[PDB]
Amino acid sequence: GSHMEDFVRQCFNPMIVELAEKAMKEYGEDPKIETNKFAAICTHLEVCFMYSDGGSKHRFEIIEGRDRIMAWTVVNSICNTTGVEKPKFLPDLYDYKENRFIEIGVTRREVHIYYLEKANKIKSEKTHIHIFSFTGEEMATKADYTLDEESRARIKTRLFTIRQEMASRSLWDSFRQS
Ligand SMILES: [Mn+2]
Ligand SMILES: [Mn+2]
Repeated sequence: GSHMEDFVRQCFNPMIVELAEKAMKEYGEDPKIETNKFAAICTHLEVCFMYSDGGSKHRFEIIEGRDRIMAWTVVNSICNTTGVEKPKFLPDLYDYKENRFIEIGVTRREVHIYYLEKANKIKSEKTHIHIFSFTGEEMATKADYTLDEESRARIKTRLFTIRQEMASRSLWDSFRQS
């Protein structure tokens, strides 16, 4: 009977929450028990969807959201079609304009330690990394932020509004520490 859950349900649009429930249950975690992961997964989802919305109509292939096996199917097809090494871990998008997988991150710490953590998690150099924070800062690999400043700004505004909403419901600190 958690209220982080009711907040996540009133804050994100129903297809985000449906996909997040799908993705957490697929990895054996309960949205109703670990509600703060739930919130994080909706946030990651929505940020990715805004990010794909940011380019031109054919620029991005979306990997997040899909079922793990079809996600790997599309990754495989992108590899065997483009000539890019199959990433060790499932990415988030593929940039046809820039010929590279994109890994998106949303951190409640700051830019840095998350960027280094993911970069050494991947450590295969090929796939692009792009992190945002709940405080408006951002970073992509090689200072190549991929999108134009206004789309990324829209993302940051959304992230800070979510932070504000959680804080006003006093859920922000608990979300921050985990
Ligand atoms: Mn992912
Ligand atoms: Mn990601």
